[PDB]
Amino acid sequence: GIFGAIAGFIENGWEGMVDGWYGFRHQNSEGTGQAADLKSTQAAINQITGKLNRVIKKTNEKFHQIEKEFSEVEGRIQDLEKYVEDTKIDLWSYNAELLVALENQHTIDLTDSEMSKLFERTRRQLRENAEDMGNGCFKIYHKCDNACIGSIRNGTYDHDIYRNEALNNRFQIK
Amino acid sequence: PWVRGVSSIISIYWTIVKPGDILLINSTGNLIAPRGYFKIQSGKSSIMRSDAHID
Ligand SMILES: *[C@@H]1O[C@H](CO)[C@@H](O[C@@H]2O[C@H](CO)[C@@H](O[C@H]3O[C@H](CO[C@H]4O[C@H](CO)[C@@H](O)[C@H](O)[C@@H]4O)[C@@H](O)[C@H](O[C@H]4O[C@H](CO)[C@@H](O)[C@H](O)[C@@H]4O[C@H]4O[C@H](CO)[C@@H](O)[C@H](O)[C@@H]4O)[C@@H]3O)[C@H](O)[C@H]2NC(C)=O)[C@H](O)[C@H]1NC(C)=O
Ligand SMILES: *[C@@H]1O[C@H](CO)[C@@H](O[C@@H]2O[C@H](CO)[C@@H](O[C@@H]3O[C@H](CO)[C@@H](O)[C@H](O[C@H]4O[C@H](CO)[C@@H](O)[C@H](O)[C@@H]4O)[C@@H]3O)[C@H](O)[C@H]2NC(C)=O)[C@H](O)[C@H]1NC(C)=O
Ligand SMILES: *[C@@H]1O[C@H](CO)[C@@H](O[C@@H]2O[C@H](CO)[C@@H](O)[C@H](O)[C@H]2NC(C)=O)[C@H](O)[C@H]1NC(C)=O
Repeated sequence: GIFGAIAGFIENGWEGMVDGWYGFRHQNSEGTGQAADLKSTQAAINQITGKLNRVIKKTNEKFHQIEKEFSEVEGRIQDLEKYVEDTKIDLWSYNAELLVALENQHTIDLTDSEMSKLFERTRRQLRENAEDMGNGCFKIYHKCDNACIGSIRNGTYDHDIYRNEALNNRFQIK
Repeated sequence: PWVRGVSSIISIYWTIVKPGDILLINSTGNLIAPRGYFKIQSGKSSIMRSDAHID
């Protein structure tokens, strides 16, 4: 996965998330919910649209070229005309094949980049108030209602006002 | 080879005459003469072999 997130530490993609590409899914005292992250979603889309536009652009009109099918045997001059065209086609087919390969690998990998970029953005956002559970989820060590979750997404989460509670919940015995 | 009544044949030749140049024909006979000239240029122009219906 190169960044190791999609099919790496995230087990599955969310088939029911059809309002974005990347997003959040949560559970708290007020129930469960789900909402997309439009920043990272749009970022992946912009990069892909960019390369897509860049691949799919037209070429020059081509007008009177050489004959490529021959009704009679002519030998040496025909041999060459056939050889030139064949050479051309092999090279263009190659370029196409390689192009797709490189592009696709890169698309796979840039979308994996955006996944980890979102994860790390959140991990930093939450400071010392939550722990990485390993599967792409965080364990929040304080009460965090729907309003609280809506400050984490949307990046308006001041960790400092929860810090005290979280530390006490994190550092007990069992 | 017999073609439609005839066991003879005509060889076709072409000539380009530049501006300031002159077409000069000396012939002692057997000449299939030109009646004039085609205006010859070059551009988005070609030819294709096909039996596809033009629509
Ligand atoms: C050098 O070597 C070659 C080969 O040996 C030879 O070529 C031969 O040339 C002769 C004459 O130049 C030519 O003769 C006939 O040509 C017509 C075609 O005959 C073919 O018919 C079929 C096609 O329809 C084909 O499948 C056959 O296999 C056959 O080959 C034929 O119609 C002509 O007949 C008309 O013309 C003569 C006068 O030339 C008349 O006498 C005939 O009655 C006939 O006229 C009638 O019909 C016409 C309309 O068709 C009408 O207008 C007229 O009023 C009348 O009703 C020729 O007999 C051979 O075909 C040709 N052979 C090949 C293989 O090409 C050269 O001649 C040789 N050179 C020398 C100097 O000998
Ligand atoms: C290229 O163009 C020129 C344009 O003038 C052309 O020149 C002409 O050539 C012919 C052939 O030589 C000349 O005609 C000759 O003139 C006299 C009388 O007409 C004779 O000397 C020739 O008659 C011969 O014919 C006999 C039959 O076989 C021979 O046995 C004998 O030797 C006789 O001499 C012939 O008719 C003509 O005068 C000139 N024209 C001018 C204006 O001077 C030339 O022929 C062209 N080239 C070709 C056609 O290949
Ligand atoms: C998150 O920030 C955005 C800033 O645009 C706020 O988006 C608004 O969301 C409310 C619903 O809670 C809508 O009624 C508004 O129309 C949205 N405004 C815009 C401009 O999109 C949102 O309020 C913030 N999050 C919370 C929890 O308030």
